[PDB]
Amino acid sequence: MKFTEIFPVEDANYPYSAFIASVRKDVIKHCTDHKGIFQPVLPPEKKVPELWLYTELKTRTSSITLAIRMDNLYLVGFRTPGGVWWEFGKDGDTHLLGDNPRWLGFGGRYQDLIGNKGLETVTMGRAEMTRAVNDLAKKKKADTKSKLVKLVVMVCEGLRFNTVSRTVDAGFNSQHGVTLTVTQGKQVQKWDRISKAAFEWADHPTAVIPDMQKLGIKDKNEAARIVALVKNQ
Ligand SMILES: Nc1ncnc2[nH]cnc12
Repeated sequence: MKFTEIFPVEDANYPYSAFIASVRKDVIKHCTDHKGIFQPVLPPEKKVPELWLYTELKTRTSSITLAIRMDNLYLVGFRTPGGVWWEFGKDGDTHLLGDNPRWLGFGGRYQDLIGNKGLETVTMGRAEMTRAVNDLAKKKKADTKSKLVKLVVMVCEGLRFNTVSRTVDAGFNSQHGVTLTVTQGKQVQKWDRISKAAFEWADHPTAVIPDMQKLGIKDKNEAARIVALVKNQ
């Protein structure tokens, strides 16, 4: 239950880099040092998550609160200014949130938000993220998918990958915005697997793992500079 330092998205005086930095520091307070594994290993998964990361994003005009589960740096939902909670999911699923919330209608996976398509297409940046927040706070009750998917890569994958927090910070104030490279996306969509190989590599640092080979990742060394935070078991 750690509340994140507010991130003034519209205020160009705050870097994207600090936001991330600040958050990981918070997150890490809860990770464990595993042998042979470079990166801090996240809290172990539980059907009902224990530790949560409440990270609010505010603009000149509005703000929303992000509900992310630590165990796997996944965005479970958000909060509108008026105190309403939207959770990824359909009627019948089980809730994890947080004060009477209203199933968003769709899950929060890439296939769900933009199936068959690659992260290289989701455009991101301070602007895009400002557009996103304001737009998502003006929500009552599907172009709020394209809005969530930006925050998903910007915030969630930014927390998970150095490779993302670097390409995003570098192009955050770009007019044309910033997008990941084909390869990055693929890699980003394989967080789960890279992580598993981080464990595999702790045991056999030598083992060649075609899945990582197939992603442009040679060894545990290369993966270490890509992923910041790892997963499980
Ligand atoms: N909603 C989400 N939050 C964090 N990471 C994700 N990867 C795919 N969907 C995600």
